[PDB]
Amino acid sequence: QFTAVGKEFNHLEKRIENLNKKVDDGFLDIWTYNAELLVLLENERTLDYHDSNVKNLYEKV
Amino acid sequence: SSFERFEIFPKTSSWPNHDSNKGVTAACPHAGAKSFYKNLIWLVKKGNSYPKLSKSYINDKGKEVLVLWGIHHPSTSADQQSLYNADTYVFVCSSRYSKKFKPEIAICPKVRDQEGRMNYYWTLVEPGDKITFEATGNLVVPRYAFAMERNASGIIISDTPVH
Amino acid sequence: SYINDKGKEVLVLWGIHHPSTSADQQSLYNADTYVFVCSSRYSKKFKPEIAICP
Repeated sequence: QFTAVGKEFNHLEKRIENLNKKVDDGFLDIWTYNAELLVLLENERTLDYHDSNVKNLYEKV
Repeated sequence: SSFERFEIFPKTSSWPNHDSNKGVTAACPHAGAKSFYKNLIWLVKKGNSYPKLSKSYINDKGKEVLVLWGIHHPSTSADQQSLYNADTYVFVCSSRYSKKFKPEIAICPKVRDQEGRMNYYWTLVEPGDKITFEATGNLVVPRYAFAMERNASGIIISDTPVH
Repeated sequence: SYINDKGKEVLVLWGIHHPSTSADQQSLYNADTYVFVCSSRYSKKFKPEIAICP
C-alpha cells in the first residue's frame, strides 16, 4: 500500500507519538521475524529438493 | 495537485481607513532593514483612529482556499495605544469556522529582541463559502491566500541532494 | 441544578447562543452576560461572542 511512514507531533502529544512508534516497531518485529524464518525454512526445502532430484536420478538408473 | 498563490485582499485598495506601510519590524529583517511577511499585512492606525474593520471574501476558486492571519499581543499599553484604541477584539468566521480573539497585553521574555507575542491562525474555506474578518485592532491581516486540492503524503527532513 | 438519581451515567446537552447584532441580543435577553456549567468533574464558563457571520 502507498504509505508515508513519517508523522509529526508537538511537545504535548507524546502519547500518540509513542502509539505511532509502537505501530512502527510492532510491524518491524513481525516482518523481521517472518522474513528470517521464511528464508530458513524455504532454504531447507530447496536443498532437500535438490537432494531429492539426484536421489531419483540415481534410483532410476 | 492544484496549488497556487493569489492576492486575496490587495494592499493598494482593500484597507482605505488603515495604514498598511508602517507594519514592519526589526524581528523580520529583509536586506538588513525592518520588514515583515509577504503573505500578511500588519495594519497600524491611520492618523489617530483605528475604525472598526470589516472585510469579507467569497471563494470563487473551484477548490479549497487556505487563509492565514495573525493576532498581535503587544507588551505594553503605551505600545498598544500607539499602534491601534484600548479595549479591542478580532473576530473571524466562515460558514464552518468561527472564533473571537482577545488581545492579551503583557511583557513576555525577550525573543529576537521582542517582548511581545504574535499568534498565527489558519483555516480552509469551502469552494463557494464566505469568510469574514472583523476587528478593532491587533489583527495581522491576510494579503495572500493559497488555492489548492489535496492528495491523501509526508515530510522528509534531510540534507540529501535532489536529482 | 440536577442530581443524577438514575443508577447509571446521564448524558446532558445544552447550547450557547451567539446572536449577530446587539439589537437582537437585547431583544431576546441584558447586555453583558455569561453562562456557567459545572458538575463535580466538568466546569466551563461561556462568553457570548456577538457578531454577524456568513
